[PDB]
Amino acid sequence: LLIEPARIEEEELTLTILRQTGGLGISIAGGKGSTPYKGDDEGIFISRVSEEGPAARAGVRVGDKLLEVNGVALQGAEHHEAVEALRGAGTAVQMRVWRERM
Amino acid sequence: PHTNETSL
Ligand SMILES: [Cl-]
Repeated sequence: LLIEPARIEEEELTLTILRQTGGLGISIAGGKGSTPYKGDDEGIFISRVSEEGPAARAGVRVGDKLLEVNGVALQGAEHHEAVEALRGAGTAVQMRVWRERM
Repeated sequence: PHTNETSL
């Protein structure tokens, strides 16, 4: 009958966040030794994005898996290590993220 | 058990 449309299964991005006083406006969840956010994945996922915050205006979304921040790779990283990587972030934060659809 | 969450 009819055909399925072209679909983007997964995606990798870079979103330059410009932290205005008050933080990035997001919450992270997961880490090596923590309860996975998706399946058994121990990555650093974005658990919230305060709308009209810095990270929202930049394109970040809930569930985006945080891979790298300003040249620092979060591969196998614990939670607090991803917390401290983002606390010395500076006024400009370039993250590499990963996503799924729906 | 271990459920972590941190505002930023
Ligand atoms: Cl922590």
